[PDB]
Amino acid sequence: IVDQINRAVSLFAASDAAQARLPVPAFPVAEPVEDAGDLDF
Amino acid sequence: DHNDSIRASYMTIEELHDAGAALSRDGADSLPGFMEFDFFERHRENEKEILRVYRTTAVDAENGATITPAAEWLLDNHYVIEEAIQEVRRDFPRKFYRQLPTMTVGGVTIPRVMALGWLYVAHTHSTVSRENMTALVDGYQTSQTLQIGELWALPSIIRFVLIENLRRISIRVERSRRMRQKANEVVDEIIRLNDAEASAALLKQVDSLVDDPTFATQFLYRLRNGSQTSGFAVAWLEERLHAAGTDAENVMMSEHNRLASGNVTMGNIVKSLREIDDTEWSVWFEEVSHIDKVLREETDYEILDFGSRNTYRNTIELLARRSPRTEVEVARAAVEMARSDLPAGADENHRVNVGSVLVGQRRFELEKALGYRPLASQHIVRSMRKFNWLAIAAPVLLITAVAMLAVGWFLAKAGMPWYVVTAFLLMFALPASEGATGLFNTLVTFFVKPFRLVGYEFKNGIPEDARTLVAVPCMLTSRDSVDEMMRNIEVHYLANPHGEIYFSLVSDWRDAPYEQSDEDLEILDYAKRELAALNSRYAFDGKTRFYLLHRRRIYNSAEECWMGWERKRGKLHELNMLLRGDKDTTFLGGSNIVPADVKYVMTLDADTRLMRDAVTKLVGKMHHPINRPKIDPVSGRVVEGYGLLQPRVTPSLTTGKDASVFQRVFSINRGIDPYVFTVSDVYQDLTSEGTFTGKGLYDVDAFEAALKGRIEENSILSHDLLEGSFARCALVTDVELVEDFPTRYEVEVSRQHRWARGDWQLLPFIIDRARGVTAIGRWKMVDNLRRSLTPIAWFFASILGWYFMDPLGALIWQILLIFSLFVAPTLSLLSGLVPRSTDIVPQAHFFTIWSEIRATNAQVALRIVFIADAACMMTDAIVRSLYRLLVSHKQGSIVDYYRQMWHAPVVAMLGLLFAALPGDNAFLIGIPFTLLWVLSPAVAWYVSQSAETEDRLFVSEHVSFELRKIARRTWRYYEAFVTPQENHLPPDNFQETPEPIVASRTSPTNIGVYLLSVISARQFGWISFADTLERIENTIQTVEKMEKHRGHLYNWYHTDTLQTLGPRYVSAVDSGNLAGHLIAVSSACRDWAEAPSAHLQGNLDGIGDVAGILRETLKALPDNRKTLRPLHRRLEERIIGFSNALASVKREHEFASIRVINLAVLARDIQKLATNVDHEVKSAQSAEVTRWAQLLVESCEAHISDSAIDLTNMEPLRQRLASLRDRSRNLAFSMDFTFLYRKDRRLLSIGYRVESKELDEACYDLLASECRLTSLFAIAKGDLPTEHWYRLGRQVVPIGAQGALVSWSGSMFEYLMPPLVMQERQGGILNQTNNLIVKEQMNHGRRLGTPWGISEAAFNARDHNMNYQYTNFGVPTLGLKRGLGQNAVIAPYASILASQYDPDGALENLDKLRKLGALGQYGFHDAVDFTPTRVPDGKVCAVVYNYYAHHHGMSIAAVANVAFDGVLRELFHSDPVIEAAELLLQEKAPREVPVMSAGKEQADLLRAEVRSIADPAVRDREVVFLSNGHYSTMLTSTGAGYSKWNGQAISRWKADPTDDRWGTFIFLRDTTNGQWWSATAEPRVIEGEKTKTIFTDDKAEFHKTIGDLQSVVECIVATEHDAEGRRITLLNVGSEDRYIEVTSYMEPVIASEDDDNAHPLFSRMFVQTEIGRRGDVIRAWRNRRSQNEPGTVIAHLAADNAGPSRPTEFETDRAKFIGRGRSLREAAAFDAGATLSSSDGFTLDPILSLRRTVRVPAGKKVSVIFWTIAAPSREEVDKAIDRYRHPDAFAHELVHAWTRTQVQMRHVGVTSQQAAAFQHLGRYLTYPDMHLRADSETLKTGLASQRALWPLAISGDFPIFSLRI
Ligand SMILES: O=c1ccn([C@@H]2O[C@H](COP(=O)(O)OP(=O)(O)O[C@H]3O[C@H](CO)[C@@H](O)[C@H](O)[C@H]3O)[C@@H](O)[C@H]2O)c(=O)[nH]1
Ligand SMILES: O=c1ccn([C@@H]2O[C@H](COP(=O)(O)OP(=O)(O)O[C@H]3O[C@H](CO)[C@@H](O)[C@H](O)[C@H]3O)[C@@H](O)[C@H]2O)c(=O)[nH]1
Repeated sequence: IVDQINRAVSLFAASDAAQARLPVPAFPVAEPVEDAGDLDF
Repeated sequence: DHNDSIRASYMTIEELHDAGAALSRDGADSLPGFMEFDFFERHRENEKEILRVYRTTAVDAENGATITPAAEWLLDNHYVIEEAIQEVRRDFPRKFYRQLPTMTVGGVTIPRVMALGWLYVAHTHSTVSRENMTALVDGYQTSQTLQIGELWALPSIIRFVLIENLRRISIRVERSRRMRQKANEVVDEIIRLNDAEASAALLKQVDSLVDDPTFATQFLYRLRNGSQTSGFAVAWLEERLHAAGTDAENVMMSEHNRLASGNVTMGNIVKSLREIDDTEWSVWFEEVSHIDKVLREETDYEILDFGSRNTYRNTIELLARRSPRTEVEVARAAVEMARSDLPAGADENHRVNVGSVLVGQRRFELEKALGYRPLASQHIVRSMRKFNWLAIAAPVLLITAVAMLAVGWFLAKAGMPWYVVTAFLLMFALPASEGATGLFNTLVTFFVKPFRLVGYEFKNGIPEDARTLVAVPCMLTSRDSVDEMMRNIEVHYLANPHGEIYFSLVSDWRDAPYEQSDEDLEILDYAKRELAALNSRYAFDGKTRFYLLHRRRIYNSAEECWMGWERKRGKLHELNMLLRGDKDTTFLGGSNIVPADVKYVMTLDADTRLMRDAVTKLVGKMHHPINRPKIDPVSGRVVEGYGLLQPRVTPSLTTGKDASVFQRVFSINRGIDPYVFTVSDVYQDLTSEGTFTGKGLYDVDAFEAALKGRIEENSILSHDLLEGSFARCALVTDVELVEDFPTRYEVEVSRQHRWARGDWQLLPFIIDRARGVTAIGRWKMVDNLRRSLTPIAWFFASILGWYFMDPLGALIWQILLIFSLFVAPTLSLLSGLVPRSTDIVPQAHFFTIWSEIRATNAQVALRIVFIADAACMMTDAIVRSLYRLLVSHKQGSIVDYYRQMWHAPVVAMLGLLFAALPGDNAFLIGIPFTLLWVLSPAVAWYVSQSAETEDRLFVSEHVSFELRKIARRTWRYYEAFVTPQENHLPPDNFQETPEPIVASRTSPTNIGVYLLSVISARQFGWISFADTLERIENTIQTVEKMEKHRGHLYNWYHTDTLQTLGPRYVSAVDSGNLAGHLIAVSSACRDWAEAPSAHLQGNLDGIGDVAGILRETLKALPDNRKTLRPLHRRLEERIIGFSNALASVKREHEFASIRVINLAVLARDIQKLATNVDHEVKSAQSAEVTRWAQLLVESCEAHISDSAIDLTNMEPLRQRLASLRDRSRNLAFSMDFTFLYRKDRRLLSIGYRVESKELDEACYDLLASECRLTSLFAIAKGDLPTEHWYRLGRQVVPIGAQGALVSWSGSMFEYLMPPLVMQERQGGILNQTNNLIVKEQMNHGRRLGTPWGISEAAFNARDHNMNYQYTNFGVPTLGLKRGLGQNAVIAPYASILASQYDPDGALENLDKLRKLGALGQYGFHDAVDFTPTRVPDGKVCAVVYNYYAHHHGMSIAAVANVAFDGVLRELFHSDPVIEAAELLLQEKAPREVPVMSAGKEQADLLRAEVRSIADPAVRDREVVFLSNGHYSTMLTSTGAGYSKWNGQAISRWKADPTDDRWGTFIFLRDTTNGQWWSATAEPRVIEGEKTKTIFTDDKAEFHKTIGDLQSVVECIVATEHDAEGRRITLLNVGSEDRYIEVTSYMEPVIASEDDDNAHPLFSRMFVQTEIGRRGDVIRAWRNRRSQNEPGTVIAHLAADNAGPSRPTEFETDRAKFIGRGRSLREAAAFDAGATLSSSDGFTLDPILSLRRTVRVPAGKKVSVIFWTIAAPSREEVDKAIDRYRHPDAFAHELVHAWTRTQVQMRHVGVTSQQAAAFQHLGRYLTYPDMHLRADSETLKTGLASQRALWPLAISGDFPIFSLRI
């Protein structure tokens, strides 16, 4: 106890690195939608 | 159960007997272990292995590793093994190991004893025991008996075998541990790489280390039971173990043994070593050896003293060895020979006297009747004994003749007609003779065995038909020192109380020309009354043990006035006639009573102190028939026997307060050496006669006859030696009689003159063959004559040498004779350098040669500068001694010495002038000697002055003043915590910060230290006499009205109720300490009660100390008011005027009352001014000044009251003091330690238990503890024997250039508590060790940087019901206890206590402590802690706020001893029992003991674990828990987590391994740029963002730099409020103003987790949140549904700081926060608009949000403290919010949080590393990340869930931590 947990943590450590600096690609806003015909409501 | 040990099953009991019996006739065969080896080589290998794997164990086990249970036995008990490896190889030279026979077991030559001992450990459980081994010895001796010496060395060989087995086990366990760690490394490497080809390579590489059983135990378990497992390593390992017929179950059972067996064997070895060490062997040897069976019948050998029994055994062994005969038949023949010699004895009607043929005068007859071959050395000794005194003088004369021949041949080139050379050589060769005698003494000591006498062993005291009178010959010209004389008599009686012994004092007052002054009788009357009082104190069985005799001063001739018949010789003769009955003696009526028989008289002396049980040993030796004089009928000479005994006398170290450097010059060997028993005497080992100096016991009949029949008249001080000429004086050289050495040089000159006066009237006794004198006696007088004439001969030889020629070459001459003196003492040191012809290899025994080299140089210098004075004194002495009875005639200054001597300078100048005229070349050598000689009185006065001692120190006055004022400040504890509330006892503990409470527990040590502190304070002049007596009354009444167990105390007691807290456990040490303190207090009470006249004035010094205290405290007044400081300089002028007035008063020696009245007026005026300035300045510090002035004016009032005593009606006071003295002494002596004595291992039990009436298990075995003080009482009371003192402790450890006493947990109080009470001496080992301890403590403090003071204290750590705890501390260098360097706790009181040896350094350390906040209202605090693990923020050290009673008492005692030159050590020693037991002290420092063997100190201290994550984005996630006892929260490395309060949670959180986006979040948005990101690193994470995360205890830190900006987040949990806080701090770098906005996000969910996770919409709907007036706190709480929900109102606030007053921005609608189609990773709230329209109410998706725009300036920092609160109801959230709405408020709660986290940490046995490991376990226990779960194949056919309910496990909300034992 208190030695197995440390040993397991080091053995279970170490490609997902370039995905951190990309941040978020803002957001998308559309120009509404065309209200075509042929619809009851 | 095998390993590499020596195991031979187990024989239990009654099988050992017949086993050894079979071994006797049929042995050898085979042994469990055993092989051919060399004993010395094997022992060296064992020692090397122990050092190797002890250094290995030291360098390991501290870096962090598992330790087997068989390893810590070698670690913690290394002193036992390092002492056990000794003795062996020290008791076995190359001769003792060869003379014993051998059994040749197995073909190899094997001695019998260790062959037998081999099976003792083999056939048993490796545990030694007396009964089993005695049974084995008896069984072996059933057929063939053992021999003397063979039976002796059983423990040694047993220890050798035991340490060999220990080495085997140690190396085996080291190898097993190394294999285990290697297997762990290999399996970790295998599991790290998923490939399979490399696994085969690794297996084929490690195949060389698989056959060992201790490699697959961890390996196979790790493969089978792990996380990832394998399928290829097992396929190889199982096949390999199945091959070679080994399988796997055998391996899996192998580790079940060989480890528990190892632990059991190691523990058994340790216990066996302890049992061998502590248990005795003399009684075992007596009860086991078959030789003693023969000699325990028909003879008194069973009671003949242990040493004489040893001599008998040694003689028997020597006779049996050389002579071809067995020892049993030799003993039988000796017994028959003794029987055939007739009884011839009064008391010897029964038994048989056996010594007459063994050590008697029939040794030669037995050796010739048995066929013994004497040794060549024995032949030489016998021949030279037959050659009488001629053989004594032959080497001396031969060496002198060689010396004169050599000097004559060397000085054969001088000229002159050769008429002076012969006389010159004859008068010169005195120092050559002295050197020859010294060389002869050295040779005989090195070769000739010292002679020891034989005597009885009076275990029951002196029996009937043996009565001894101890008579001290002195005078009663003592108006006051008659009390000293009776005290000396009482001490002498207390030395040897048991037996039929009586004590008498004989007197003859001064020397007056008349007969009687007709007044001395009344002067005697007081004496005859005083002794009568002593009789009332000692009258047992109607027996009077005290007598007085007085002479009548009959006129004889002249000069000496009227001495009766003669001097003290005549007095002793008159006593001799009186004892046998003489009615007409020249004595006085009334005081002429003799106690009947008393056939034996002891003389002793005035200043000599009688050693414990000394004369009792002398009485037996005298009474033994061998040592009984027979009175030769032809002449009163006594051919054989001894009528005079003289024990050796060695000077004491010091003489109390009189200890000058002159003492440490003319006497080096000072004290008693327990190691040595017999000192080789040339005159006794070769001639069997000694010189009687007048201090010894003697008979009456033979002594009286031989003294009366030969002496006519003319006897002087030398007659004592003449007595040896008429008897046979034997030097015992076995019993010590200490004697003080005078310090003044004048006293030494007077004593030398007196000794030399008597040595020159014996010339008729030498030159005349008539009268009667021993043949060697003439040689004794010749030796005395030459020893007296040496200085005159030296002076004459030197002056004539530079008078005749002295051209050049005689210069070399003045170099040679001065070398001769150098020969005289240094040859003695030759006995200390020869290692007995390098028989063995010594250990680190040091050299210390410089000390005695410097001592010899100083002695030679003093001798050469006093040559002229000694020559003048001897010349005048011999002239007087011849002019009388040969011509028929019959303190101060340097000016005093000059006028007294007036001889050496004038004579030296005359000689120099007379010699320098002829030749005119003899001045170049004469001038230095003459100038050195004329200055002799100057160096004489310089050396006669007393130097600095253990009591008197050069402390100047400023240091003393500072110590006195510190003590006065400290005494506030006793002043304010002793009350007449039925307590009268100081509380043990006092808190002052954490709501201070007064403790209600008191210990006897506390009572004693309080009592002695009261005595010291009264001596200081701080309180009135009446107050002191009242306090003594209260303390004594409380003590007597207290529960006791056979006088003892139950340690802890209540104060208000005076009951026992817990079990009534008696403490042995505390009772002894209290008894010693009570003894000292009673002695002091008697001291001021015998004359209560001058003690009533007062010291008149304490008021000056408190005035100085006021002066110092006034400098701390912050006088910076609007009206300047007028009152300040008013007050200072008043105080300096008061100081001047008191200085003038104390300058006056008449002590005018009007002066002290005016002083009181000034004091009260100063108090009024202080009150005036205080009530105007509302400060918390001026109250201290005002109360100090008030206490000052009570002190002045008390001094006035003590100055107003009537001094007339003092009898009630005197009788009260007498009654208190008697009651205190009776209470102290009512102690009973006898029932606490363990008569199995000696020593003392730790305590007694009132439950089952059982003793404690442990004992005290160290001479470096306070128990020593108790031991003194244990000997003072007389309830313990003397060997108990010598059978414990006395261990030395190397450090520096010397060795120090080893102490368990080596703090300073172990070395300071004893000397605080009784008196030590400079020459003792105790004072030297204390000085060392101080020096090394300062060195350790310097190395650690922090000031020293490591002692008993309270480490800065709390617990429930705050008490700061209490434990022991020490230094690892001198502690013998692992775990001392990890604390580094500094206690200021240790510096005060260690002030008796270095006041300046102690004061400097105290000032260094004063530079920090180590001072409080009640003087100094408890201690200060420097341990990083117990220090908050960036502070360097933390001061523990405790006050202790015993610490303050120790400080007061130490300062009183320093200021008053150890007054306590004197008053404690003012009891006769203390002087009786003091000779057990004194001892002798050794400098030759077998010393043992041993920036790292800075790193040795415990350091807290700082878990820091470099980049919490690409590494594995890290989590941390925070708790408040009722409120818990989760913080992840990315900033996620939750918040739980009493089961139910607050913030929603789900365990998503891939998302991890739940919790309270902080967002930072730029205004101009429009960019936004997060304070943590998860949702946004813009480019750059150099971030880091710190998870330490209590607080959590998230730091992030984005370039030009640094943002830090501090997450904390509140104390006693159930709140959480987040400090966001933004600091700029560039010089540009920037706009930023903060946002807080958290979703409130008040539910028990499952309820929200089941149907979230209910939890969303049942939330009512709103914003109140002055909007910055948003509150929320569930709407009331039923009558059973709590409600748990929560709230969130921003608490803006470092900014203007601006409105907040809130939004409680997540629909308008997210954007209906987005996530937290991209929210619509950070767009260009829709900025928190502030909608509140019953929102379907309630959240808590707070926005504030903050303008961070250029260069500085801005912080905002977000807070969240949860409370059971709404009526109490207001006080929590207002508690945090106050500015700052981040401190105060922070330190409280740290303290409570420490409380929680220490409430369980958890370490910081253990806490980190537990959090790492929790990260897997909570998150469904399973990196340590079961195997994939194992988990693929199990986990049916419903089956877990059979074990009564809920398995609903349970991570289920499994563990397999
Ligand atoms: O303070 C002291 C103590 C002792 N002596 C001795 O007194 C003697 C000097 O006296 P001196 O001038 O010789 O005359 P007396 O007094 O006749 O001589 C005696 O002086 C002492 C008797 O009182 C003893 O020492 C001796 O019996 C003897 O010398 C010397 O022996 C000194 O040691 C002093 O002078 N001063
Ligand atoms: O200032 C002086 C003068 C003399 N003496 C002593 O007095 C004696 C001198 O007398 P002296 O005529 O030289 O006779 P001595 O042959 O020395 O014999 C003396 O011895 C006794 C012991 O002091 C003296 O008292 C007697 O006068 C005398 O018999 C010597 O002992 C000197 O030590 C002093 O101590 N101090």
